[PDB]
Amino acid sequence: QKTLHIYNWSDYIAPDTVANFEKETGIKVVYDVFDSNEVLEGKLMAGSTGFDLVVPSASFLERQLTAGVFQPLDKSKLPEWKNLDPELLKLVAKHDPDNKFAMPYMWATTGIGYNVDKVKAVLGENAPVDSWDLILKPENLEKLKSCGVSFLDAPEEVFATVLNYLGKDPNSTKADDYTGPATDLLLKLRPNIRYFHSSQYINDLANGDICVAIGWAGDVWQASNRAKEAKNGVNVSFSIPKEGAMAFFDVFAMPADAKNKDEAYQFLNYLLRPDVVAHISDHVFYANANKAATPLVSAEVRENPGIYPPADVRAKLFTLKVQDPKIDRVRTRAWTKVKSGK
Ligand SMILES: COCCOC[C@H](C)N
Ligand SMILES: [Cl-]
Repeated sequence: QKTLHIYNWSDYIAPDTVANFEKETGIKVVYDVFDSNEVLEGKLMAGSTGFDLVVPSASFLERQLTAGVFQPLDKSKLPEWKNLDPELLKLVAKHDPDNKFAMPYMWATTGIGYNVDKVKAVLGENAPVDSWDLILKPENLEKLKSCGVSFLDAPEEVFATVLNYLGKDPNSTKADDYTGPATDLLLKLRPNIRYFHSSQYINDLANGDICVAIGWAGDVWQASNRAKEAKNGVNVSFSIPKEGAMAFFDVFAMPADAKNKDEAYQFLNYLLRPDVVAHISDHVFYANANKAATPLVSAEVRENPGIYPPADVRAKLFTLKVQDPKIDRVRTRAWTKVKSGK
């Protein structure tokens, strides 16, 4: 009687997905969650994770492959692979050549989640919720402090967002861009930021405890739905700002030392079933990478342009690149200064 150990992002599966898989297959699943690519990457680089499946963002998987931490997926054990969208596979192949190691799961953008009524109360009806100006102009963030501001604890995404806002290459390789203008701006914003955290902002948005967050799209749409279901009067929305935003692709991968590989393939093939992954998207408010599943996704999710954005929005999205030791050094040092004080 076998087990399967899965490590996924929090708030990233439907409530019954695992139970349904267990009932079908007789496999027992141990399911654990993270909210940080850095936490997962540290575990993968430090030794064995004790997991059979993990879910990095593809930009992080790109560098993890060169450490040999994953094993290549045997496509013969993944007959439902045919359901994946060829255009999304090509994009993920920029990180995972020939799609050898990674199964695309969900994708979205890093944008602005906000309480509609509170932001308009503070910055007026014409609050610039369509722009990173809302939170990256110090004068706006000084006012939004009154109702609470969170940033993601995600250094690579935050710096790339700030760099793009400043008109630099989002993946600048100029150290001075990080130590100079990006740091200078973030240090002006810091006094007005309540916390840096990549998951507490969901319930804090939903409950009205913060009014603006840098957030991942589906997380914010979940906060909006939780508030609606609580009938608490809180109106949360999400914006892909006009200056552009980072897109990401989260992907399942199999550690090279996975104990229960056959069971891991069974779960991957299960997630590739159109009705399974559409049901997930319906609950987590993220676009999946399964073309066959799209018609089965609820209209509420499929028709939301902050989840399944149209081509003209997609054209303004950017993706992360791998950096060298120097940039990693200067960026991480700068991030520690920005978060200083807790
Ligand atoms: C169906 O294509 C999805 C595209 O994702 C966004 C990229 C950055 N253009
Ligand atoms: Cl529907």
